[PDB]
Amino acid sequence: MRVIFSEDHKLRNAKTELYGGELVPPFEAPFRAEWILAAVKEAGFDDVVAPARHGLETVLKVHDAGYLNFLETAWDRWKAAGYKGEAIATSFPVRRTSPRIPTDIEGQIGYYCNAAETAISPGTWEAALSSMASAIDGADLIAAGHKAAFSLCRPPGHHAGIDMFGGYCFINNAAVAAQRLLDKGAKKIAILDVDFHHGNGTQDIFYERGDVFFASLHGDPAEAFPHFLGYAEETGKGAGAGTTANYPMGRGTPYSVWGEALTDSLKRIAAFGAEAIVVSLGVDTFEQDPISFFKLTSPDYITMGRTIAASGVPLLVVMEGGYGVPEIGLNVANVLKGVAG
Amino acid sequence: MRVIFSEDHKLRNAKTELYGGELVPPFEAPFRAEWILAAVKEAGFDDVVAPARHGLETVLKVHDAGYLNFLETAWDRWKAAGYKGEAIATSFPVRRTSPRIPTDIEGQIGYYCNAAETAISPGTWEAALSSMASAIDGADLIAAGHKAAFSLCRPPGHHAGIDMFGGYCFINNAAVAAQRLLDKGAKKIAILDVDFHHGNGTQDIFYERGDVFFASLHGDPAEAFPHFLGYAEETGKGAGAGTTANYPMGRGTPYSVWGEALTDSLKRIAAFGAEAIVVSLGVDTFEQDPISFFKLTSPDYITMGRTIAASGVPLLVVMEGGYGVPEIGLNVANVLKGVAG
Ligand SMILES: NCCCNCCCCCC(O)(O)C(F)(F)F
Ligand SMILES: NCCCNCCCCCC(O)(O)C(F)(F)F
Ligand SMILES: [K+]
Ligand SMILES: [K+]
Ligand code: NA
Ligand code: NA
Ligand SMILES: [Zn+2]
Ligand SMILES: [Zn+2]
Repeated sequence: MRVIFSEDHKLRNAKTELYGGELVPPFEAPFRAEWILAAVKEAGFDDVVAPARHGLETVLKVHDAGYLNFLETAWDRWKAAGYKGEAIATSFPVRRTSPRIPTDIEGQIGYYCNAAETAISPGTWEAALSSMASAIDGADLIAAGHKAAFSLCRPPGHHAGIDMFGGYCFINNAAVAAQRLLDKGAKKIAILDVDFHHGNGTQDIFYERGDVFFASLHGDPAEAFPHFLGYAEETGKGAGAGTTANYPMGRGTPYSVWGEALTDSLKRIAAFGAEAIVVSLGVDTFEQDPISFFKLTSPDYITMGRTIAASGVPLLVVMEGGYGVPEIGLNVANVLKGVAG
Repeated sequence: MRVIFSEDHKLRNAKTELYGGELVPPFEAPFRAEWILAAVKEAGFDDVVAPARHGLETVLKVHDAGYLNFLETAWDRWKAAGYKGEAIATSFPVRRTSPRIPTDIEGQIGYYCNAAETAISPGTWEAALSSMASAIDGADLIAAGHKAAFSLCRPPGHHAGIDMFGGYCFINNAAVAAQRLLDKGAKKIAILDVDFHHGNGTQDIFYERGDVFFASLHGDPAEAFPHFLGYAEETGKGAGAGTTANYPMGRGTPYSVWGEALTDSLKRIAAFGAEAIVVSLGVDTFEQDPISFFKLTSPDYITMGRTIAASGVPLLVVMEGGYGVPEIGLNVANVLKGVAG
């Protein structure tokens, strides 16, 4: 398959992340892309191509325009306000707040944020657009008839909702890819989110839409980030009724249990009639992952890729999370081996 | 008038505040209380007494029990979870989230928080209870017939809502005082919030209650913290219809304009028939305040106190904000001079 990857991911090189009450170097840092790219090449996936640039036509169909305008100028406005650190939200529109949008940068950064650990830094918008472009070009390969492709997205995307950034995400790459496939002629698309964390952003985008089915396997939100979405009872509303399937799982979950949820999610997707599946691939389900509590082993990733590809419909694999250890590369490459085998 | 003050405020001595993307020493620091106490004594208000301790009977009528239980153990749980900094929320229940309460400390601190600049530190709960006690004893003096009293509360209270902390606030001292006056026999009480910031916490507590009228003068939430409440259109709901009056004002507002809103707020309170007024007094309206944009001068505080006391109804003055310079003490003492003169 083709691997789509932009060196412009490096424009997102934030100095800080709010973690454990401290400002520390971020878990989601450029070395992740370096390690993943090297490992996929080592596994024989060396058809690596930069994405063509894209404008906003596709992304405007999944994200709010005000939100995207906010991301475009957030850094400039923060710096102009005289703040000395990176741009980090403080006040949030929580229970029983006004729905009004503030006008100043501090109010707006909170309005448009779901998670304060994520700082906006110079280059973030440009990096996010390059990552979106990798997802779009991946989608275009699937629309053109390829049965597999890998979009090596960074920054990741699945915590970005209709109008909010957080969890290291700004533009929901998988959502944009799904939209691109619909725009190219698909009538029904699924997104299968196997990252350890719930894709709350993706769920938000498609919750009331019947053209996209969203399935997520993830740490129970009662005790895992993102904390406020991802319960099994959330199945969709309005036109999207019955098109969200959440599989929350608990501490220590191994493949023998996680794979049963995978099987079920694929049954759901097949019954929905997806013409293609966008896989939001995080490898933070790994037993060594520093911020996560599942216990998948490196061989399990091959099984996972094979099982998802046995759906018999085309796959776009879109990179999400997976942290800390160089094995993040091996684990992603193993999913691709399972898909390609 | 009696000044009620607890030395246990010092148990809240947090090391960090998230401001401008940095962790800096908090603005809401123990020295504020020292500066204020010294200035009130200097102005002749030297009848200073410690509050009697109180349990939870009054506060349970204005704050949610789960919220108070959370505050009682938050620090211990944060430390037990292995985090190295103070306890600072990251993920928040913002637009289109599940209403469910997480079980873990990271989920719960976000569930129960409206603003991430405020860290929970060891001693915070104990300090908050002492500050609440000062408000309760102040209220009891008014209930017993005194026409004025000053509760030198620290930490402050007016950003704490039914089930949320933030803005340096944990227990809404003014709300507890109002409830105490109702419990002692009043049928109608007003809270007049003259701190620069909107009392979003106080508004939340009484929004659907007809027994308390809430008026606030504050920086416009379109461009001032707390950003997500405080618009003039918010007038109450259900049983509380017509009992919230917000007076948002803009950059550079001087007393000649601010005092017009004060006059109107007092006219509203009089028409409501308040039997006493709890004044949420912050002096961050001062022209030198480091985080605020109003332009009151020190003499204006005497005018303010005189005008509020000309209501002819008993006042409990409850300390809120005011930062940076020892003149916060002069400014508070000047309000008391206007009340007592
Ligand atoms: N104590 C737990 C702290 C959790 N902090 C935020 C973790 C964000 C994870 C992001 C991701 O892996 O889901 C993505 F795919 F988006 F990259
Ligand atoms: N760039 C603006 C940063 C604002 N940060 C939070 C300010 C909280 C003010 C607290 C207060 O003064 O309203 C209280 F009365 F509660 F103490
Ligand atoms: K997931
Ligand atoms: K106010
Ligand atoms: Na849907
Ligand atoms: Na009310
Ligand atoms: Zn993840
Ligand atoms: Zn204030």
